[PDB]
Amino acid sequence: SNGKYIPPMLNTLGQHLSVRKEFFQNFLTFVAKNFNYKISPELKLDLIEKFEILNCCIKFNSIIRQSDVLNDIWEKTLSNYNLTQNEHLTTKTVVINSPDVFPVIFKQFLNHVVFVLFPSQNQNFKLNVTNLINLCFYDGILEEGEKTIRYELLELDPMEVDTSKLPWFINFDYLNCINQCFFDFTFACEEEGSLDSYKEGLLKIVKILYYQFNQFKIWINTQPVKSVNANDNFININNLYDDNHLDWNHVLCKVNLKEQCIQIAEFYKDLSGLVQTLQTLDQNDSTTVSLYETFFNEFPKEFSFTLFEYLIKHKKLNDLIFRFPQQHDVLIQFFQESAPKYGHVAWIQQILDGSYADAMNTLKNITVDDSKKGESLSECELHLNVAKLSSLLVEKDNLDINTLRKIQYNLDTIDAEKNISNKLKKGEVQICKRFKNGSIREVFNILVEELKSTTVVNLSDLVELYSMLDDEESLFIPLRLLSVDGNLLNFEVKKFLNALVWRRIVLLNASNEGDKLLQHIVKRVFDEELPKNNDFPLPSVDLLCDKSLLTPEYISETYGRFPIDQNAIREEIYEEISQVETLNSDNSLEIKLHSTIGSVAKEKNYTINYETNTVEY
Amino acid sequence: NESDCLEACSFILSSLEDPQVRKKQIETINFLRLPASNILRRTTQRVFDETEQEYSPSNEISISFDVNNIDMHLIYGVEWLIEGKLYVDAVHSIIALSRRFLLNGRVKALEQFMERNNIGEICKNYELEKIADNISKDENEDQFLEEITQYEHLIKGIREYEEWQKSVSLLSSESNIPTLIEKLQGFSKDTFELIKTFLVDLTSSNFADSADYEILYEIRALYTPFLLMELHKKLVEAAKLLKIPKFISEALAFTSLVANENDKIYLLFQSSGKLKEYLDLVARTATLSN
Repeated sequence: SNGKYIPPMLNTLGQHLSVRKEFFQNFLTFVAKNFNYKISPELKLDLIEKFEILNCCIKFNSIIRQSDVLNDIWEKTLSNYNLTQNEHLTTKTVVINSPDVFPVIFKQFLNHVVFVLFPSQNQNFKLNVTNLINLCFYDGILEEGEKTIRYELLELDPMEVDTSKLPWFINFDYLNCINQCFFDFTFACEEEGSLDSYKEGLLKIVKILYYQFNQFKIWINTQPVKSVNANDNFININNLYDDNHLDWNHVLCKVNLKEQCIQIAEFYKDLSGLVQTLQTLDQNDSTTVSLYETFFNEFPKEFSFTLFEYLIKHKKLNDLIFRFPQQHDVLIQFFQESAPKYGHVAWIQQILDGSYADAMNTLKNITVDDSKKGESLSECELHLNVAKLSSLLVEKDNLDINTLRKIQYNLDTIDAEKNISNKLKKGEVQICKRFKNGSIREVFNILVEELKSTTVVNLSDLVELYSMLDDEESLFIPLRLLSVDGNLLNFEVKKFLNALVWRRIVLLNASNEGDKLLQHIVKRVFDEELPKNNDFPLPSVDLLCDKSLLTPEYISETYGRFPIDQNAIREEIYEEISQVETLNSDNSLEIKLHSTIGSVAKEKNYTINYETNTVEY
Repeated sequence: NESDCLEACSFILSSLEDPQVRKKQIETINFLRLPASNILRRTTQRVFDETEQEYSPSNEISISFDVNNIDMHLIYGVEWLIEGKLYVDAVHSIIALSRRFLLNGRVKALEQFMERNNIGEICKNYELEKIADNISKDENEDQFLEEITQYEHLIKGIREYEEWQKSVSLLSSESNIPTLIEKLQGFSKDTFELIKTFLVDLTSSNFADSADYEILYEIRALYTPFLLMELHKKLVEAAKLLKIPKFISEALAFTSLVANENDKIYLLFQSSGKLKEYLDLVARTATLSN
């Protein structure tokens, strides 16, 4: 509000603001009228942004400003609720200022409301949350942009040629923040216990997601084949899919929020939410049940398969069997026709027709229970029982982390030797396709005689060696060694070894057009809660390649005492360093990485360390 | 044409859904309880045919405890008859179900079957029906109640212990762990006695069929001993949760004690071999790893 003839804000805050808004609007009307398709969808889009912001900030403010009594009440109620979360922030007239951003203004607001929403019972407050969400996030972008601006006159959507994916303002951070929000907001509507009111909130998120994915494919046009040679956002919020969708629809069924099921399913493309609503019935009303029977013949795979997902997964097996006689034949077809989202529900039906699944316990009872050991070892049972009891000092799953390591270091060596040994005996040899070559393959064959024997060798040697070998157990041997026993070494030495397990993975990854491999292994680490146990660095993209943790210790541990050709190793290391950088700086490839890392980190209430690496002492 | 009716009817009844619609249509398609039997039987048959492929393969006494969804469909075949007021056919038909359950070793299928329907009523009503039909029969009067049913006391035992454990953990959330052990010790002991108490015999009767005492012995000879063996490993299992000094000799002594068997299994070994087979299997284990 600077200028020769632009006042530093006349009058009512809303009145000057409207003046300003006229100016921004006018500029747009002029880009639409004359210059619409001759101007890139970058700069113009920034004029749209002005409206989005303004709309959201003022609405919130104005509700409270109705009467003088309500405003005075508001200040007390809001201040009091802040105290329960140990924070403070009262609003009026310190809101409205309308900083130029697109979703970010919404993001800030939303967090703040949800924070002091769990203590809140205020209704002015409840009301205020809905208005902020809708105006900025749904309405700003789609209903004050795409519908009423692009699709009439001005045009150039974010699926027409932008920076290299989307406009300048939209970056990786925004996409990742959306992914988080989906699940945190689903939790929140159970919490207030008025799930129903927050359908609308939910609707906006699912809508925004669907639209976005379309933007990605249409920007390059066609079908996935350039997103399958380089993963991006088009699968980054179909991670939380399966489990959560089906759960949330089921929670909604019986509490007769039948509409709420339908939206979630519709945008992510599954007939299951619609079909499950209809089916919610015991079997009541002959007419309706008959109608469902008609639909079996008319759609023998599509309707049929979707319907089974409800009944098998939620075990409403009575409906499945008698009620539907003609669906037994189709139930076999379902097992013979699976992969998209029908394998996951089909196994359960199969093991439950057999009525046993106790096979897993028998095999477990030999190896976990100290009752059947060796073939001429005695005293095993006694040691093993005493050992389990000591690591029981800490409550529940988490064991005393210091006691664990002393046993673990030598065990993981014996188990590593033994795994390849069973393999060698069969006359089978384990190597990767681009690690087939050179000095390591030769060294490996000398070592084959050695691995039969059992002797304690260093974790640094083992880490390096194992990661280049095939097979799941083999690849686990580097992750195992470090999580537990890596914290017997220095912090800097722990991280550098870690980068090295990661680096080999990148090599393999980079060599194939498989881009999902790195994502899965990063995800896996938080599910086994390795950073909570014994300290293990958390997955970062500034953890893959380390080179600022120059220790001579690291040199003498890895390459100074493990026998592999120096020339070769050095060459591999140069190559490793290049490949990590490419994924870390190529736009698509950062989107897949950033997105995936940040959501899992938030849900688990993790913090990336570069010291201690303690997420649970 | 008996076949043609049976099918058209069975399909009509199934294709009319809602439990009340089923109830009345089945109830009022009966008279004389001798050829009304036949109409319902094909409805019985489709109910079984669907779940037939999903039904458990045990047709002999073995491991198979607890009702699943597959069982319940089979129980529903009998429910069709009860709704029809077909007590003539039903008295026979109850005994036949109970025998299949006994023979395939499903004490739990029978037990649950026994809650929803009871034999004893069925035999008394039978007699009254043949006063209006006047078909000859021998005195079939029954007063049967459960007494097969010592398994409910097993499950009762576990649950109190389990309740301590939730509550015990709650108490454990920073308090004093030794006091919690005293209580846990109290619970295991009292539960262990409790399972051994309670006897259901009551009025003495059978299923309205004799020579079924043999069948009941075999079913017991399986599940019963299996559970006993499991429990005999259970002491060891529990003795590995909280750190405690000594108290190892008792276990040692029990182990030693489990050497004075008393039925003659070695005599059985002498009779036909496998004791031998057990050496062959040991030798193959030793040549792989010693």
